[PDB]
Amino acid sequence: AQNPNCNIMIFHPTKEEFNDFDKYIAYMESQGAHRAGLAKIIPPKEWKARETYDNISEILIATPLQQVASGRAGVFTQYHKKKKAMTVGEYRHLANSKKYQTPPHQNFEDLERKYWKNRIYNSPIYGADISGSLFDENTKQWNLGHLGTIQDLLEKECGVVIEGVNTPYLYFGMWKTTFAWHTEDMDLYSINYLHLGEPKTWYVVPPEHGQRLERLARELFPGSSRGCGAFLRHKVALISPTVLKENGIPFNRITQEAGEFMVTFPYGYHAGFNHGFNCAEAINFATPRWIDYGKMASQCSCGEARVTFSMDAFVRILQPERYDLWKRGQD
Ligand SMILES: O=C(O)CNC(=O)C(=O)O
Ligand SMILES: [Mg+2]
Ligand code: NI
Ligand SMILES: [Zn+2]
Repeated sequence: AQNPNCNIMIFHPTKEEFNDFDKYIAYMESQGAHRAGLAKIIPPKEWKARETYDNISEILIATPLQQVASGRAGVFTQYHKKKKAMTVGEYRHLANSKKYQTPPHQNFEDLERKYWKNRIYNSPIYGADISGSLFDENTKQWNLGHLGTIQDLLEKECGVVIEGVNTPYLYFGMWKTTFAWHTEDMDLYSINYLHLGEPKTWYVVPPEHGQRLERLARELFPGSSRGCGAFLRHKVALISPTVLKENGIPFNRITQEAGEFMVTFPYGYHAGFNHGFNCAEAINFATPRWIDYGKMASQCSCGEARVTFSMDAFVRILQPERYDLWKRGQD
């Protein structure tokens, strides 16, 4: 078995290897990358996502989210308070302000220590989940707006034609902005490209051990667990690496820098934080190996998780027994 310790692997494809996305994902899996839940892909030196980032300031963040924390430093939830719209240029200035800017630090490890010590005492503002793309249309390799769609994958594997679309999302981050512990909708893959700015630190649990994280989370968030049998689908709970180590939960961590891709694999729980002003682009995707994970994915039916139009078909076809209850949660 390849990668039996479930380490995060880093890949350096050549320009030739970067042509066929599906093939390269399958190669990474052949080397055991999926066992970690997360992989880094450094693009060939010839490649670029677009020519410059000099003209992005007029993109609108229609609903910036202030991430307010409750709990203790290592075990907390966050809720998202909606703020007034602002442009990317206004958000960048905000991120760089004395109130929100990254503090002085020695290295990534010192910054990680400061994040876990101090996150809860601040409420950073995140521009998340903005439909759109920063890939130049002429970028033909690993262009996250030109991937094969999950609807087409389901149709190719299973023969059923379904409605729905699959488009990318932009994320504009600042120091301390936080992504809570989650797997993807329907335990899909994700791919994330850090277009510009400061790094993003990731934490991940191997898919084969995801239920260990879920059992810890039910212990640590006992009211939330009683409210919903899949509350991590709400994407609000944080647990620090120190707490994970104290409870024996297997995980790994890595820092993504600008110009790098990360892939999350089916049922790989992940969480993380931004180091400073940045912009990432991410999308879900599927492969043949996902289908079995999609069929087994947990679902939130309490009403909190509320998701895209396109998840309807996935539930309906892959999980027909769960469909009625899940749809009630959506309505
Ligand atoms: O970058 C973020 O805030 C969150 N991204 C992801 O969870 C991802 O790409 O799957
Ligand atoms: Mg612009
Ligand atoms: Ni994710
Ligand atoms: Zn729920």
